Amino acid sequence: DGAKIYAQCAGCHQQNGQGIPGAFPPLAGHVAEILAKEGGREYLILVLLYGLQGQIEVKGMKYNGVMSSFAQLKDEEIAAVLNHIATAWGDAKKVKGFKPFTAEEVKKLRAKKLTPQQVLAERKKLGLK
Amino acid sequence: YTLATHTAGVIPAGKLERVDPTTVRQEGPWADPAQAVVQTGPNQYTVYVLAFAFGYQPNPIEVPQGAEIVFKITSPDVIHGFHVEGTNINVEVLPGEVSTVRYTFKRPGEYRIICNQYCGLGHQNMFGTIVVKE
Ligand code: HEC
Ligand code: CUA
Repeated sequence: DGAKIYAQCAGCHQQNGQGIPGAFPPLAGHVAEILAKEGGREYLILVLLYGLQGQIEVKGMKYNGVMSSFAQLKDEEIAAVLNHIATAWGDAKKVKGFKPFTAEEVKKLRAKKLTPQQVLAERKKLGLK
Repeated sequence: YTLATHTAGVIPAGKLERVDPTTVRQEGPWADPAQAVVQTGPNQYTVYVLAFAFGYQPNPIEVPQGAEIVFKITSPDVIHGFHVEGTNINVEVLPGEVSTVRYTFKRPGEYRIICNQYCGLGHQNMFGTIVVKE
């Protein structure tokens, strides 16, 4: 389920979802920001399946880490943790018509072998520094 | 001459410290980023560092200067490296292996850890943060 996988997220983003300044970005009050973007939900899956690696700047704070490629997890698990985190902080309630993550969306991206270094561009294309 | 001085601390311990890399991040001294720094003697503090996927726990690693810091780094996934830029710390971090290194910071500031050992596509961005208190 989403809670079972959440334990892995706590290793870097912690149970608070704040992360570490200069290493791990926050999730609380940030997932909604991405969900409001066109293709933001796809990025959330891509950042989990493959990840991201660069020096992103969230709220003016720059980081320097890499997302863990949870490709070893099942599609259902990846979607479960995404749904769990979005509803946990209630970030999914700050958007209009939140669509729960389905294994279908994970599968379509899992088939497309990409790299976290390439996802960096996709993220920046959305306007996310 | 290095072995005839405290400088030999930068060299990994000869004693084997093998554990389970699977539960090491759920149960043990590496399961809590708060109690990572434990005093083990007069002006001696042992710091447990968990080097996971593109990250280091705790972070930033805040430690006092002028004291003997016993760094115990281990990996719960793949091979990693603890090469702190600006120091003499250059030890390999194997999965389930606790690499013990004794360092003594004589100067404060922010140091970045360079993981020389490969690890995924973002191995080059695996830079940990160390902050020695003045
Ligand atoms: C350390 C081993 C991590 C674990 C475990 C998880 N994440 Fe992570 N995440 C990590 C880093 C270093 C970064 C930033 C990458 C960089 O270039 O600095 C991230 C980022 C995310 C993001 C994107 C944030 C953004 O674009 O602003 C998300 C959405 C995210 N992480 C989610 C997430 C989830 C759900 C996790 C558990 C399944 C998880 N991360 C674990 C490092 C680590
Ligand atoms: Cu970890 Cu290179």
